[PDB]
Amino acid sequence: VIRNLIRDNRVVYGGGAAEISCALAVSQEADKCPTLEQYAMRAFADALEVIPMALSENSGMNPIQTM
Amino acid sequence: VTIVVNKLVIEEAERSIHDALCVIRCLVKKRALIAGGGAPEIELALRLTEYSRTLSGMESYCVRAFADAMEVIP
Repeated sequence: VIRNLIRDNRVVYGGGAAEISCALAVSQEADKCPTLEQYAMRAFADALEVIPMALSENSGMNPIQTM
Repeated sequence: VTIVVNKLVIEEAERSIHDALCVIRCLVKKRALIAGGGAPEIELALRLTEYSRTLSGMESYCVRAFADAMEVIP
């Protein structure tokens, strides 16, 4: 954590905030790829949600509603 | 009003006139037309996925499945 901040002080908000924001960008950009890789890009969005959806599950909350 | 017009060729003609009346009845109740060949099913699948991003709760996962289901027709 210290070595990473020394190599680059730039950081992203944790607690699942980064994964949920990237999933929106990946979903919108999937519309611009007219090819069979489009279904994989949407799958990348849903796969990104599993990290934050797993945190709420381990804490004892409704995953999808909190997601 | 009555419409006077092989035994099989006349039967399909009655179906041809009934199906036309059904389509003509559709334009009456709904004065509009839409493209075929899976055109609305893609727009319905595309724009509903946009709404699911704005909603919250379980509706996003449910409305998204409603959108992906329309893609089976085309």
